[PDB]
Amino acid sequence: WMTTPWGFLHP
Amino acid sequence: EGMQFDRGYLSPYFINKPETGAVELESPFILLADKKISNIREMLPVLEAVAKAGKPLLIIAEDVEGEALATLVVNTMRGIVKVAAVKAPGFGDRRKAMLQDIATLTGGTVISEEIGMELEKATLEDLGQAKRVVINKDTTTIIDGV
Repeated sequence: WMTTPWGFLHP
Repeated sequence: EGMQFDRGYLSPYFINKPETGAVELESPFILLADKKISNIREMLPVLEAVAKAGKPLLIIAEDVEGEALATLVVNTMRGIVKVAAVKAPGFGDRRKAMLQDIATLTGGTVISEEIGMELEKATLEDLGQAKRVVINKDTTTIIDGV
């Protein structure tokens, strides 16, 4: 899972 | 004007009112999609724009499953976003007609894949709005839509 620069955690 | 249909939350984890077991979003944006959402990637743009705007989001679609559903739940728990998802009311042609009704009631625009619309290209102007939204296990109630 990654984390967008704005903090959204996703696969 | 307001509306109500027999479609409950797609996950009990969208609940934000433990005591009653309901979901209540205040002044939220409303996304209307005529497709099934399984990959969150195509959602990031609209989600970011809504998160940055500081408003909750109600998603009405064919379905929201897999990783998609899971990331929405985990990031609402983490306070990055605040969203709730339910399936569109009815079936077949009736579903399309009702989805369009909600759009008109809330000033939103149905992101129809049939006519070739891309969710990645969805904007805030395409989202609907209302004063309040209440969701429980069996129903969804839209209160005073724009």
